[PDB]
Amino acid sequence: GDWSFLGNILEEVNEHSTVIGRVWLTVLFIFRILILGTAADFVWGDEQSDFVCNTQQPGCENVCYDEAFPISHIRLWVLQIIFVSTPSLVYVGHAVLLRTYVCHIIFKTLFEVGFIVGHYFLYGFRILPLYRCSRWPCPNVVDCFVSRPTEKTIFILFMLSVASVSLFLNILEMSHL
Amino acid sequence: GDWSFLGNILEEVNEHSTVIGRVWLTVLFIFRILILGTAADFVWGDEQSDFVCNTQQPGCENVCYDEAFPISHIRLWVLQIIFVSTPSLVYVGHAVLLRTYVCHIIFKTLFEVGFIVGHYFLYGFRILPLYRCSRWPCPNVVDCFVSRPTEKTIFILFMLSVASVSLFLNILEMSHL
Amino acid sequence: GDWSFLGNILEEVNEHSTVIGRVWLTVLFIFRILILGTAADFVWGDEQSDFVCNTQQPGCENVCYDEAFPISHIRLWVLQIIFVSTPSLVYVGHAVLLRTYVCHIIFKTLFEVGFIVGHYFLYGFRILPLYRCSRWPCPNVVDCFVSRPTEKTIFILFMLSVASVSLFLNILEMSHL
Amino acid sequence: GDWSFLGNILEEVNEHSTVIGRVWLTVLFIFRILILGTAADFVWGDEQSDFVCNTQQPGCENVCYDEAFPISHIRLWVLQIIFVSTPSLVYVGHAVLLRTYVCHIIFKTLFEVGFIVGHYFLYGFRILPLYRCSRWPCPNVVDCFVSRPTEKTIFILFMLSVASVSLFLNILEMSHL
Amino acid sequence: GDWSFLGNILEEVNEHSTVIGRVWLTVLFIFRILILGTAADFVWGDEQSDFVCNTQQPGCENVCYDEAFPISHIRLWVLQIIFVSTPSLVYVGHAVLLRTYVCHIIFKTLFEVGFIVGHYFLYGFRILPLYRCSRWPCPNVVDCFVSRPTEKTIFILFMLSVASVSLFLNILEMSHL
Amino acid sequence: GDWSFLGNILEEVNEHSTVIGRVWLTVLFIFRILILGTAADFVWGDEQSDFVCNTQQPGCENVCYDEAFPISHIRLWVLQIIFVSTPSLVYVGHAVLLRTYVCHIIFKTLFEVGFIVGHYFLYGFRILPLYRCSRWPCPNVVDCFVSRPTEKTIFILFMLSVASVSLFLNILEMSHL
Amino acid sequence: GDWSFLGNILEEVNEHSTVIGRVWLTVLFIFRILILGTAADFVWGDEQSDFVCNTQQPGCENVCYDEAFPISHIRLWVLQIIFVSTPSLVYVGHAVLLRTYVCHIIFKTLFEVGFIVGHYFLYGFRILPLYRCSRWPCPNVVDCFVSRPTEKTIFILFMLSVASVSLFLNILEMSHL
Amino acid sequence: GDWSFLGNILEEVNEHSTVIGRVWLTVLFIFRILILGTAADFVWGDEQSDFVCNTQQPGCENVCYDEAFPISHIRLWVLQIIFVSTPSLVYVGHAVLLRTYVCHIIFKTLFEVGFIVGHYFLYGFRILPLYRCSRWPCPNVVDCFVSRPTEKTIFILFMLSVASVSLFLNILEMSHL
Amino acid sequence: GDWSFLGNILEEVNEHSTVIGRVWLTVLFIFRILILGTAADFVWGDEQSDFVCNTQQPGCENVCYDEAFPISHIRLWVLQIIFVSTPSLVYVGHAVLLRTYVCHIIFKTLFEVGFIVGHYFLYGFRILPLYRCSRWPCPNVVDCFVSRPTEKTIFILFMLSVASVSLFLNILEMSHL
Amino acid sequence: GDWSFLGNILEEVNEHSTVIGRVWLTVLFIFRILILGTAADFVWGDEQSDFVCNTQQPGCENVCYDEAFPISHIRLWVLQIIFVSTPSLVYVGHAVLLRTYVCHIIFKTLFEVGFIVGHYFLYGFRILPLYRCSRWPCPNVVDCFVSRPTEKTIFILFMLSVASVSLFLNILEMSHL
Amino acid sequence: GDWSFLGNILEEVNEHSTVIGRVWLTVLFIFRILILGTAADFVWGDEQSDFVCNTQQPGCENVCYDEAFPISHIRLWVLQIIFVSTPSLVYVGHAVLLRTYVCHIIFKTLFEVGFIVGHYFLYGFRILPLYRCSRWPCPNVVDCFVSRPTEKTIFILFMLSVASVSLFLNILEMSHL
Repeated sequence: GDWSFLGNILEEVNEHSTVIGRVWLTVLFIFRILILGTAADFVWGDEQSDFVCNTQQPGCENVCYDEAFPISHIRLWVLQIIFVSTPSLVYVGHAVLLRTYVCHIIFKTLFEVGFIVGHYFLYGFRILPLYRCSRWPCPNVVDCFVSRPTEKTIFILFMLSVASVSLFLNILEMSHL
Repeated sequence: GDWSFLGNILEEVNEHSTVIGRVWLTVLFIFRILILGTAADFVWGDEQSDFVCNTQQPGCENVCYDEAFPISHIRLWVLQIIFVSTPSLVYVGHAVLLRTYVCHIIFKTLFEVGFIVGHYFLYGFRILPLYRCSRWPCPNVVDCFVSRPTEKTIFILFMLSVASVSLFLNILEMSHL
Repeated sequence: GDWSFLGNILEEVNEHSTVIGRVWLTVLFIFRILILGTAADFVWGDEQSDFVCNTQQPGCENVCYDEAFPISHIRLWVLQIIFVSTPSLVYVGHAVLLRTYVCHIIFKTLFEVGFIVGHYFLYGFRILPLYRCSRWPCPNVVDCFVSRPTEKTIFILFMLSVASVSLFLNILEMSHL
Repeated sequence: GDWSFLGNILEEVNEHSTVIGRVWLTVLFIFRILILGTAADFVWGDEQSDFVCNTQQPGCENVCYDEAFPISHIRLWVLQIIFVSTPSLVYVGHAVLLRTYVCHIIFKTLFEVGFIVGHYFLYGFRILPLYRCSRWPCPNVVDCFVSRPTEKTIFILFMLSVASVSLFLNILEMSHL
Repeated sequence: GDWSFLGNILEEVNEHSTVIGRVWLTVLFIFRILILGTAADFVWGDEQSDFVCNTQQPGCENVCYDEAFPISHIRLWVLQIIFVSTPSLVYVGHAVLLRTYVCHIIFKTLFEVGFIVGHYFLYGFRILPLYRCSRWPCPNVVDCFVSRPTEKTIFILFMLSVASVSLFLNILEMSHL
Repeated sequence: GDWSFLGNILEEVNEHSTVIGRVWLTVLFIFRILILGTAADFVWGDEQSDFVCNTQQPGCENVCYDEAFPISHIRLWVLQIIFVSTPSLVYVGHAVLLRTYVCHIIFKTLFEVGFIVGHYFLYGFRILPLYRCSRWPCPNVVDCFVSRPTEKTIFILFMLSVASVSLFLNILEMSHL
Repeated sequence: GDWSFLGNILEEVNEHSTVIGRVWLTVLFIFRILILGTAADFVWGDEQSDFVCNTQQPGCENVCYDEAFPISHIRLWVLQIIFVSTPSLVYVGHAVLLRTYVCHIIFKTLFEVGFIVGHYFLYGFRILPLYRCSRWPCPNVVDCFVSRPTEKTIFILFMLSVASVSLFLNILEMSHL
Repeated sequence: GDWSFLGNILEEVNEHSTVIGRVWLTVLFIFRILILGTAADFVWGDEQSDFVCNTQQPGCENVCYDEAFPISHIRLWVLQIIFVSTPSLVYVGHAVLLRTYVCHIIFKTLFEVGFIVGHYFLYGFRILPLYRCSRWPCPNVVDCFVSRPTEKTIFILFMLSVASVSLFLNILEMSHL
Repeated sequence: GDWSFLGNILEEVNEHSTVIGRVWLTVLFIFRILILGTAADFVWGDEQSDFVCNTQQPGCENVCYDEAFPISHIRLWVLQIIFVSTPSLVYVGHAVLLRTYVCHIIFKTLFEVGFIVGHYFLYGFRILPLYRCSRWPCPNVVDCFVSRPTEKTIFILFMLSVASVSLFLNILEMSHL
Repeated sequence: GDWSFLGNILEEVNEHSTVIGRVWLTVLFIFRILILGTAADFVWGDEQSDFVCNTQQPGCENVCYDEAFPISHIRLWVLQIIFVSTPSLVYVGHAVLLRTYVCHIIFKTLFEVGFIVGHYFLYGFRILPLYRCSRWPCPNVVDCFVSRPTEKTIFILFMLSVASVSLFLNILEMSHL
Repeated sequence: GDWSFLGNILEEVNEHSTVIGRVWLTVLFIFRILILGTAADFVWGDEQSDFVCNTQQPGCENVCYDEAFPISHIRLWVLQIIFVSTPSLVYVGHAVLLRTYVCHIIFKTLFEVGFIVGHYFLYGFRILPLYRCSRWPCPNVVDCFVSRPTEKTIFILFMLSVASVSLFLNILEMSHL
């Protein structure tokens, strides 16, 4: 994706970040961005094309998809990566002080916590192959099916553990400093 | 997208911009461009492919789509990002004075206001899954359906709040300076 | 698109161009190229896929498309951007004198005028959703339909106004110098 | 396309090439490569998808396509651009003498002549929308249809005139030097 | 893929890595990444589109695919390349000592062993064209078919031998140092 | 149809019927029965098969047919022929007196009047090719089409005039006797 | 139908039947048989062909039909006409005494009562256009639709009133004799 | 068809008809009825099923059929056979005098003349395979096709010559008597 | 069906048959023939048309039907009615003695017993809607479905009870005489 | 078919016909009528339904059928049976003299000769499975296929031999008498 | 079928036939005609409709059917019943002598033998569900499938045994007389 400029700015930040902070930044780039672009994008690229429902109603398919997946997991992770990354960028902008660092890491922690709990609220880290829905065009609660469920929950769990690791790094850095 | 050259020129501008102006430029790149290219493009990429209407008339589908979405939200945001960004480029061109800065920020403010109000006029920040249309080939006001409505209104609201934030930054910078 | 090398050469030209000429070059890159690649390409990318005609004849669709759109608007704009840009490149090649500058700007003006009038001749800046055609495989003047007509005429008008602005810049620079 | 490395090497050649030779190199990059990648690729990208023939035989379509277009025009132009460009690369390799220059330009001239005459032999610079073919699976000389014929012959003619211009440049440079 | 930044960091590591370690890093980039992106991606890009099963049930296809391929081989290799590469990045981060080197190479060895044995557990390096499955929507153990089985097992075997070579390099480096 | 037994009984009645009554009985057999069986049956035999509506909803077609034609015209005429014929059969049963004859002819007159006015109430002797309906599965008042409308209204008018002739015969016989 | 022989035997019975009994026999032949063969047969002849359900499951349609209509109304009326008619045939067989007549008419009465109440039990004289069913292949209680519902309930009501009339005739004959 | 009773009555008439009148009655039964039922019915039985039009509009087919064939030729001949036959039946009814015979034959002559001229008015004894129609749902005068045109015009001509023969017989009988 | 001649011969037999034998003959005609022709024929007339199986294999449907129903129940009943009826015809042929009567009734009894037990062997008086079959073209024991199962088992049971009644009549006549 | 009345009249003729003439009449009824109705009708009943041509043009099928079979063989035989039979009917009409008999048999002979030679002219007693046709909607002489060719030529040959036998009988009767 | 007249003539023959000959005539009517019309006709009525072959070639189906079944078994039995019955009709014609009887029975015997052996030659009393054919449009010996194979071979065997019984009757009558 169009990640060159952000990568440039964050690589500039890597000079001023703490050693643990460098580890966190590398966790971000190596895992969240690389996996999201390289692997996840191809997984979810056929999220709606292969979402075949049972009824031959015309509109039930995309409506029931929308209900099942209000926002796609990739989108939520793009927003999450950006939101969690942004405090670091704000801090370098100030640098280009310690209280600012504490505030920015706390923001990262709180936003990433908000994202893992919101994601759990929408889907509890376990896509199921089946979704029975009852939107208006869909008659009598038709059962619709999902594409690559297992692989999608694998990446969900993976990225959730990555976010938990980022939280561990941030709070341990906090208590440390 | 083909954003390398623009990014280069605006990064050159970042030297001369005010600190708040740097914050605004970063808001632009980090959120509007990155989200528009990375996330929104994949969302709207199946905007017409999955716009299934109910009638089996041949031409009703694309006509009713066109009526529903005269111009796609992504396109409007590409034009908006470019138009709002352009005054900054004009200012650096002059630099490569204070009155010029005031004029350019006022232009940014007014254009971005024009875009949020025009966008609201076309669609009031809430895509609905259903659109009943009555174009000529479409007989007897057939009801047609939209793809990923919820996710699209989420990005609409998101980018609308981002534009409101850009307006806050610009007017606070104005009153400040 | 494969615009890096051209951008490099024209950015080299930006050193020797006049201040108004720099404004023109920026108008070119910021609007014509960026919009053509970023926005227009996705618009016209489903120009033939979604061009559904009414008859169930096998060959009427693509023939009637070809008659309706002899050359796609994007193609004409790629050729126009290249042709209008080329005199500047010729001038830098000479630089790497005033009469040469006058000749090159006149060429730009005349070619861009030729393109706006040719484009108007083919389509008068207003795509209509309907096109009745009478090619040989198409029997009895079947009515065929177009994809995203409104959005396409919006970009047509937009780029036409951009070309008119480029003409204003070039002739005002001429009278100026 | 993957033209960065070639562009680098030829840009290195541009230092040692004659002024007319620089004009030729720019003609190459600005027109043949940029148009082939930016415009032609999207034109021919639906060359077989939209090649609908009349019979409901299973295999007639792709066979008759293959007969009609033994090799695609884009492919022939990729090979032509590479073959005609290669002598210049050979010359810089020697540089990194006058007789070598004469031999290389003669090679360019002869190869480009060979390509325009071969292309004319296969198709005489005028794609027609119809192609009646009589391959084995196709029964009783079915008439098949082509996608975007007019636009394709426009680019054919365009690139043919570009090749004629390259021949003019090369032979005038020859007689000159 | 989005491998530029990782490549930059690992190329920086290549200065501090041992000569055998440089050989290992080159094995990684030249074979695993280049093949995974350049060749494998196009192979598996039609993994579900062309996975045609026999029944005309609506949902059996994607469910049975998911059972057959819980996670795609490409995804597992992206995760494997990243996981095995990460210890090197951790080591350079420390550098930017010998015990650290030993720990990192042991981690690489153990993770890559874990990946080859896990991959064997899921699929024993031999995709078969047929997969009979008995998920709920699939009635009476329908036999479903796979796309490009032979080519996929060829790349599986290839990359498995590459991983075995990486293990040889790592353990020989270990015993050596 | 299974009209042999009824014909036998009515032919037995023809001995006792009045001369005008014989004319009426012959009008019945020659026109109403013969046309209903021989001609009308083949007309209405494709009444629902060829009732193609516009929407691709599954159930709209037969529902909208049912609304349009609650009972088929043939059925109503079978019931009408039987009901109007029955008084004659009752009279022969009594024969096998004058007051009975008067009562039976009055019954015939009143029932046939009831049938022509009821038929007019349902459809006013003019089937139109189009019927817009708004039943529940049919969305947004889809327009559905009818098979052989003109021929059906021709037979409707024909049989209506035949019933009017039967009324003329019955009342003139009444006033006569 | 194959009603000639039965009609012959019952016509032979008409000599020995009571005058009211002749009226009943004529009610039978004129209405139940003639309508069942002439009119009803064409109505129910497309009972399953046009029974379109909503789901695209393969087997839901005919299963749900079977549940909705365990036995077709025509079949039940063929069995009813035969069963109610049979006592008369038994009586003529004895003739070819008064107690026998009483027993046979009582049998007719009781069987016809049994048929009207059984028919009401299966369907309460009112076919509805919709039938939601939940058989095994039908998933999530799909709603299926019926052909010519209104006309079918009209004939149901008609024949039910005819059976009530036959009961009136039989019991009044009983009390009379 | 249900021609037994009519045949019985006309066979009864054959006793009282003149010798030439017997020849006419036999012409009627042997040719018009036998051919209409035995041969023509199977010809026109697929008149609408195989009436395939070119457009993929839903309703154009049956509408354009209706316009092309307002009433089917068989129907017109059933009505014609009945109308022309009826005067004979009226005459036997009177018999069961010479002036009556003259009036009835004149009626036969005039009605049959009316039918041949009306039939010519609708279709001039020459069905063509093609019928371009322009009803409302049919867009842009689509060309529709007819089933068994040649065979249908053969029977049309045949029966027209038979009617001309009946006219010859009737008028020669007239002048004779 | 073509039952007139057989009915004639058996009606001739009815003169010589015993009173109980007349009752049996009437049971035959009134129930087995009339129901088989009038009702059952329409039931089984869509036995294969609506036998939809689940797989999209081409040949599985009719093969699995054939396995499920080796011979249709109607056919078996036509053969049974003929075989059981034939001894009576043989006896009249002899008449046109008592030992012959005993032999013929015993034959009727034994054949009808053979038919009820054979029918039970093939299908145990209970058609189920589902039939899983494993013929060669059918892959992996696909489950296929049957049309009107309930109604078919109702007629099966009905006719089985009728055959049991015929056996009761025959053996009671035997013991009687 | 509706052959009862004709059969009655010809059976009446059988009294007055010569012994050889009775043999001819029986040849007619036993073979031509019985086979035409009983066997041929079911053969040709799917003459157009199963006439599948190769092109996916809409109208080529029925047009090419019409060209291939201008009039169906059954129709020609119905007309032939009627025309050849009619002279006998004319003769009985005269009877109800010897010169009349000679004239009628000569007419039979000449008409039947005309029919066998006309039939040969249209099709030379050998239907082939393939018919390449070049009507207007059919493009480039598509090859179309016929249903049950072998069986149809078997009946053609059969009936041709029957007509030759009728000619033998008629001319031998002539020379005899 | 149209068997009334033949039945009349053969019933007239039954007076003059020998007692064993009456048994043979009854075997004919009761079994061959009744089964052929009543049962077999419905079996073979879907002989080509449900003959689904595997290839998606357009013409392979009906061609391969024709090869598999040159003439349908029903047709062969109609011809056989007529041919074997005809000698009896010839004999009554003579009656209306003993040597004639012997000649006619010998003809019956020889023709029926010819038919059973010809039928065996075409198909050896065992329809198989599969028929691999290699006609021209059918490519690479595709395997096609047959409808109701088992039931068809059951009737084949049945009627073959009936013909063997007719042969037994005829030759035993011969030796007897």
